[PDB]
Amino acid sequence: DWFPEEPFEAFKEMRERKVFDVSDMYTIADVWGWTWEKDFKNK
Amino acid sequence: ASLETQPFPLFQSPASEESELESADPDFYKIGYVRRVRAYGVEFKEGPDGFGIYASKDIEPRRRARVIMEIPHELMITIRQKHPWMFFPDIVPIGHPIFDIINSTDPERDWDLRLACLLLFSFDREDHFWRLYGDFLPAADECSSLLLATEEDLAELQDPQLVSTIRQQQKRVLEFWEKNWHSGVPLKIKRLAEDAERFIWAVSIAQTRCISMKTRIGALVQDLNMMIPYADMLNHSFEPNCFLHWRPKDRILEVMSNAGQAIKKGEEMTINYMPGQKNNMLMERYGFSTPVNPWDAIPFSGDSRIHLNSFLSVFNIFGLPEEYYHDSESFVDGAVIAAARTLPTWSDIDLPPIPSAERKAVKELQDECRKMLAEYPTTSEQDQKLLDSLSEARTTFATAVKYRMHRKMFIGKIIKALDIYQERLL
Amino acid sequence: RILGIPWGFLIGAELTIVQSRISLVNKIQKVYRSQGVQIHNRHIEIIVRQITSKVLVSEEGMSNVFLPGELIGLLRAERTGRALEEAICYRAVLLGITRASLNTQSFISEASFQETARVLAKAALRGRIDWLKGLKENVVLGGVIPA
Amino acid sequence: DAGYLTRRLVEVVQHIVVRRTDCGTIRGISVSPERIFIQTLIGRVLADDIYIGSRCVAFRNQDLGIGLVNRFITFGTQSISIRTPFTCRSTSWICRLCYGRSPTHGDLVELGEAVGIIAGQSIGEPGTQLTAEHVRAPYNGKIKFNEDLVHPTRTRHGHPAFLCYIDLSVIIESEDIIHSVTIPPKSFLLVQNDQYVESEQVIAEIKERVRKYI
Amino acid sequence: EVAYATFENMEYGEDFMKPDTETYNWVIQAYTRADSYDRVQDVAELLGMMVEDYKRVQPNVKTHALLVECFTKYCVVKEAIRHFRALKNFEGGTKVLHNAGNFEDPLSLYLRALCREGRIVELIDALDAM
Amino acid sequence: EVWALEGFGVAHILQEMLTYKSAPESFRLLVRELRSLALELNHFLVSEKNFQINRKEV
Amino acid sequence: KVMTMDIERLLLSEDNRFEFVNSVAAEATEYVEKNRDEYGGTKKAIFHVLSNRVNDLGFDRPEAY
Amino acid sequence: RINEDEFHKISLLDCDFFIRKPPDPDNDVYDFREMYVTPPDTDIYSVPRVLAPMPQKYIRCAMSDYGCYDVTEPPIDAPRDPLYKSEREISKVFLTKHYRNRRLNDPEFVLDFEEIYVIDSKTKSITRARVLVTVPGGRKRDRKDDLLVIRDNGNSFKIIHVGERDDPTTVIEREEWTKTREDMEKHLRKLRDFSVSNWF
Amino acid sequence: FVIRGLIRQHLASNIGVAKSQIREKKPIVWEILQEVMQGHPVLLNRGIQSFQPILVEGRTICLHPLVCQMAVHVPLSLEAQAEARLLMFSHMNLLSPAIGDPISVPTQDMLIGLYVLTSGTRRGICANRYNPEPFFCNSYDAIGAYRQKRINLDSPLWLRWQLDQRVIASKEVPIEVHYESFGNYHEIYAHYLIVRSVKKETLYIYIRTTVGHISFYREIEEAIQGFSQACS
Amino acid sequence: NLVFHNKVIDGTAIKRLISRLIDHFGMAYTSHILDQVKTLGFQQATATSISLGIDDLLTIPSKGWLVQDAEQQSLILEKHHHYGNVHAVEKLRQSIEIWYATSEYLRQEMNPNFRMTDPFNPVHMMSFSGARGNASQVHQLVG
Ligand SMILES: C[S@@+](CC[C@H](N)C(=O)[O-])C[C@H]1O[C@@H](n2cnc3c(N)ncnc32)[C@H](O)[C@@H]1O
Ligand SMILES: [Zn+2]
Repeated sequence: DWFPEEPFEAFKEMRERKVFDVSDMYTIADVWGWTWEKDFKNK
Repeated sequence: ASLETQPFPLFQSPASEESELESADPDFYKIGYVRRVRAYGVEFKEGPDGFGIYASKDIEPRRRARVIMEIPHELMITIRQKHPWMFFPDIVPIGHPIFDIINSTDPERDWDLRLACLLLFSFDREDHFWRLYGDFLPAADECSSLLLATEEDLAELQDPQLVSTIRQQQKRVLEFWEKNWHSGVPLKIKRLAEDAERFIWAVSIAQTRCISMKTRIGALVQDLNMMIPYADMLNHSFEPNCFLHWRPKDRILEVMSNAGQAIKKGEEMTINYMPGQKNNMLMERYGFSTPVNPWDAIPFSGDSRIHLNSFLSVFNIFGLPEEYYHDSESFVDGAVIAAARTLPTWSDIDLPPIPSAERKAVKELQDECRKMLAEYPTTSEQDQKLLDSLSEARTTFATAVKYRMHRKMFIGKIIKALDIYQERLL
Repeated sequence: RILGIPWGFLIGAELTIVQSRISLVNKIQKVYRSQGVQIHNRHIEIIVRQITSKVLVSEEGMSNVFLPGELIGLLRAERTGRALEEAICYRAVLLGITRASLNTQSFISEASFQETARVLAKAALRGRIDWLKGLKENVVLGGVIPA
Repeated sequence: DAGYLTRRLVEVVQHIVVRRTDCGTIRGISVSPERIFIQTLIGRVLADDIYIGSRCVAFRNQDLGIGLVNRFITFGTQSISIRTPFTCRSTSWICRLCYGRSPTHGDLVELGEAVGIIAGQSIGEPGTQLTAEHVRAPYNGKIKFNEDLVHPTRTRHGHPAFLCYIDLSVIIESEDIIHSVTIPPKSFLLVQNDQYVESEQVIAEIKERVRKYI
Repeated sequence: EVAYATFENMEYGEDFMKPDTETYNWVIQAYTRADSYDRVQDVAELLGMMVEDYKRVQPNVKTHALLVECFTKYCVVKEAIRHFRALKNFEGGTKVLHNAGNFEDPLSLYLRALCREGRIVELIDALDAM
Repeated sequence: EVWALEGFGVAHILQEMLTYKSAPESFRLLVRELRSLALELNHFLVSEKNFQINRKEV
Repeated sequence: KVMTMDIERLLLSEDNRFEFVNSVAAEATEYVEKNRDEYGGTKKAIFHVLSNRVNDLGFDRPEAY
Repeated sequence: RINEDEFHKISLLDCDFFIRKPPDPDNDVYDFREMYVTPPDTDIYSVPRVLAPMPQKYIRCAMSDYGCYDVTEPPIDAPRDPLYKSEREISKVFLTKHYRNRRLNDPEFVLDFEEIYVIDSKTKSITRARVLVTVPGGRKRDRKDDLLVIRDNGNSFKIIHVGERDDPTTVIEREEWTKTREDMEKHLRKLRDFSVSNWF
Repeated sequence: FVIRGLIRQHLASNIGVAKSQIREKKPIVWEILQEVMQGHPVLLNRGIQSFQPILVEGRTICLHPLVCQMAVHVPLSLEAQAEARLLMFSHMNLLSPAIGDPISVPTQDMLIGLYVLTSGTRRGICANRYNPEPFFCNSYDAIGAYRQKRINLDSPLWLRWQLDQRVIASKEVPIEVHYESFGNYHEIYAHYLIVRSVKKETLYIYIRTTVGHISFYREIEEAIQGFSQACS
Repeated sequence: NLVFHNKVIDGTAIKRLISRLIDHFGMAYTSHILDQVKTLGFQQATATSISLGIDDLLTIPSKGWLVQDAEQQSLILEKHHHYGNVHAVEKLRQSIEIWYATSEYLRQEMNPNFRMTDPFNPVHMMSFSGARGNASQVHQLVG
């Protein structure tokens, strides 16, 4: 058994094996509601 | 003896018509003993009020609680209390129509219908222990649960709110049977309850025998509603000498005699089915009442009030309101504890009771109780007469009479309590 | 490149570490199984959990929170990657057995294993606290074993 | 070698003790498709429920008994998700659910059990123990086959032989009946169209680089 | 360590004893006021755990104040500015971060950090928040 | 044998076998020799009640 | 002979083997503190604790069987 | 579809047969026309494969099962699951006519082994047994002394005199001998000398 | 502990007198040593496991074959003695933890003894020279006939298996059945016989077995009964 | 409780039995059951005997023919090696492989030979039950 060499297929395996999924991809600006930080970081 | 069919409880004891605790048929214990049930120091006895557990030996007090019975999980029936339905004896095959029927129950309103479905299926599943045990369950004519009553009984119940709740229960059960035992169901469902009477019986048994506990099944801590074929023969008491307990390593339900309590040969081993429920709740679910019910209530509306603490001390009642108990230190019983929980009462940090105004309040509340008794067409002892002699032992009717009688007897004990309280306040 | 600095390190560690765990559990247990000396995977998986426990902070991960070359647990790296913007970067490392010991926080479990003088020298310069837990570091002190 | 391995493994895992009941992990290792599929499941606990259609068949933190695994492989429920030690939220201790059934009891592993050092021993001590088919004539008789169907070759032993890449039927005209043998493709038939053959005689056969000195 | 032992008792206990926001505040306070060692990695771990608890735990005034205290007592100003920019939204947040002027003075330490690191466009915002 | 005894969790037997059957005096030797290498192996225990840092007899 | 079945029964009773054995050690040391009869000959405090506990389970075993 | 209130539920391993029955106090009589077969509880019906002429008249039969036992010997979970299970697996059933349709209590009650109907679970089928009679007397012989032997997975039927009945011991011995003789020949045949050897 | 015992019996007034009596090795010293050893476990160390010692004749330590220069250790404290007795006994550790594999399984002579015990009958060609057995009403009658040399360990016999549940089988259909005209029939199998009738019921199973197989089953059933005798 | 076996106790079969006993009863019963089965085994071993004799060992009868076969081929190849038809590596590989082939066959035909033609042979029972002597060691005595 191996995860695919291609990163995108490896992400598809990450979903299918539920080792990592988008619901775990969260950070404070998305969690404590710091909606203002969008306006600061990228400028 | 791991076979045979049709063992039965000898009906010599339910022959009270002409006018008491013979041993249950030895096969009743044997079918358990062959299946790792153990009874320690107790005997099944068969009165006209059905089975009971009675101590067959004097049991000395012990430092920990002492085991009196062991029932193995394999003989039980279980439903999960919460929505994701699972069966831990797992009788029901995957994809059996029973799972579709049981899912069509309300998660919390219809747990009795679910248990009734399991009970019936366990009478259909050959060489399940309840295939043999079902003969010892009370038949539809001898079960006390008012789900088997009719208006002929509920007119004698004289408790319109409880009559309405019983009627709603019966309606719910019969509507469920009509919905889920229609002619389109498979034979392997239609044969479970080919008539309404079989289902209402099964529901009445499920209600009157449902224990519920938090348990551990291996790793899984979970809430179960369950039937235990020898702990359900314990009779109710609000002063129980035993309690149920769970061992998860070997999946045993123990029945444990209380720590530090001695018990006597012929003493009934009892448990506290549901702690803190009024007699009308015991009639609603289990189908019985008891006059010493220490949580019963009375619809007083008087501004007359009695000094609660003095009412306690005159009867040597002790503990907090959730805790009230009586000691050796003799008419004081659960009905007087109910009185202390129920009478219109006042309390103050240290202030003494007015010896006159408390007698005035006694007189006023006694005349209130007398008019409450006067709201019934008959006294208590007329129902005592209607129970010491009775036409046909119609179990639902006799249960309704026992209910009414208990309530009147109670209010009578209230009168006597206020009298003795005034006299003993000196 | 594909997931950028906030997530590419974290999920790259995750994918590396899970792939490594699968590979080590296979390659190790395949020996025992092919030799017929059967063993339950739950015994191998504790060792493989230790081998894959850490990640290292790379040079581009230089921060006032973590210095480059520092070894931190995967949970620590994930949680700080979620929490902080302080240029966090790390890569998974397969810490061999003889390097999982000598990187086990109870310094007595390191010193009494190997490289004793080097362990003691570093830990004394670091003033390190062995908050006594685990067994090897407790039997030296003649304790009741925190187990 | 075994003694060194045991010492190192125990020294690595001297600290893994079952300190907690439940670390509260919300994830599991997925398992899916056979004896290995059994052994990898038995005595684990599930990280998530399993349902067969609407029929709930297993629930979160339930133990996997053999009957449940049998149901899973019967009904094809892939994605069986189990709380392996990789699923745990601590690297410095383990919680009993993520370890599962005790090494020596039917119930969960026990709080305080040194499952680390138990694992280290249970892997180190077994280290002390680690360390073509020939088709033969089942009968006396006369070999018969069409030797034009098969390629000539020189055997590894210098013997001439036939090398075949077909299903070849070889007759053995025995003293009682015409017995027969099937020879697979990619095999060296050592015998020939009319050879007398004796019972148990080999009839067919189905790195380092080293100097040899003459 | 004696506070984190209780926190580790709670976070891996039954649901009725799981940490709340105050539990995180008290353990972050324990780390940020430790006498003798570097605790930044521990505070960042605890913050990450608090974010992992997002379904149950949300921060309060004291949480952000303690985090600005941490990320200014240690020179972590790029994260301090962010936690102060969150603290701004709570009335009296700067009173809490002034902490009555004891345990040094996290607000003063923050203003000094912004001064010497030249983050004046953040410093004027801290002054407006005060 | 230490590994086996601690595998059984039978740790009071392990304590007996490693201490009073022969801090323990051999840990006193250990700390004294490190203290002779000019390293202070300092043993503290923290009062759960009072947080007092009691220095062990070493 | 039989006493180990009682041990197993009590091991089956208690929810943690190590906690059970801790409680037995505690009971024995408090016994040998609350009573100062020598009680060290043919019968032993451990067996006494096991006997009393199995008697609480209701089983007819004498002190140290 | 069809109700079972007047059908014999002949439960085999792989299916239940439903055989219509007339009312009789002993439930002893079979229609042998209204034949149905049903998966073990599926409550679905079809006409089974009748492979032989069958009596279009109500007649009374004994019934018996040619089932094997099987030791299910399941895996056992922690709550003292039983370390054995053994269950009857009715691979086949025999229905044996009563002579003159005599009732079980009649003094001259005899099984009419001439008329055996065989129900097969796996071919879902009915057959009439082609029994062979070894007894001197044809149809007018004394049927009290007849003994039926059934053999070859219930494919072979032989009526033999009661006295002849081989003992169970010599039956098992003869089956073991006829097995081990072929196994021993199959082993010895690999030797060179087998062509020039005697059974001895 | 011997000194403490001599104090307990008041047979020595001081520890020096106790040591002097121990030096004198009089029978009293061995009686008190038997009192001390009663109920005191000891550890044996090769590999480290604990046992109840019993005072034995000779000079070399005697060990059970399935538990088998062993070293010996005494647990001194009461807590240690409790932990030894309740955790460190072979009773507590019958499984090897690596997969949960039983350690103490019968091995060496016993296993091959059991093999011969369970080899039982010679079959077929090994038993009769040409192509073409007592009944015992219970197993104690069969064992009695064996003891009285009426039958040999290897020889086939029929036992009435009146516990007619739990019949073992190989998924094999009846090798033969005999039906009597009166509706009794006998089913004959390679291992057992069943007599049953269309009227009445099953009378009995008869299992074709050996004194060896009977003894193998009986001695396990009687070991379960002998253990559970204390359940009374 | 337990099923009547009426079948021979293989080592795998008794491993199954003991494991199932531990799982059913726990340690309490099984530690006595197994300790009594010890005594049963000793009793029956003592009443029997597992003695080994010079003709209790049992060389597979066709070994001589097989050896003659492998001998004749080797002689012919050695002859043809002298003739320069076969080079030293082929001769070496024959000398290894034909005798390895024969040794393996001799082992694969040792157990069937015992079980069919001398079931109660000492070293047969020893190896097939697994008491002492692996099948390789018995073969190195016998074959
Ligand atoms: C748990 S069920 C026990 C079944 C009952 N022993 C029988 O004979 O079926 C409780 C039933 O016992 C009776 N019962 C319960 N509590 C009682 C009490 N305190 N006094 C008298 N009978 C009682 C009622 O008939 C009730 O339906
Ligand atoms: Zn965990």
